[PDB]
Amino acid sequence: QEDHVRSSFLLDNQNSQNTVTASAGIAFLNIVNFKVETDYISQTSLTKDY
Amino acid sequence: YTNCKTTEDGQYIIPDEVYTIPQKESNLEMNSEVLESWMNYQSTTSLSIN
Repeated sequence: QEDHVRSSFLLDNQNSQNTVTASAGIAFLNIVNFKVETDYISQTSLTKDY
Repeated sequence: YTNCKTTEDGQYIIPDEVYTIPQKESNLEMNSEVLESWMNYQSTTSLSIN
């Protein structure tokens, strides 16, 4: 009796996260008030199995 | 829907005559414009005749 068992498993995971926050606030002596905010969040996930 | 084709993420059951590509795009646009105008004026006139 001859038995040959070969098992190969492969897994790859790549995750990229990017967060950009830009805030600008200009406040004079109770006359001019301008506040602006910009938030950008990106998340990319890639999974490969074999 | 004989074979019940499923996407890579396993979230929807697509038919066998279509193909899906993971094209993920994010677009976040916040525009906050604050225009403030203020004025105050005070006048006082006093006249005295003796």
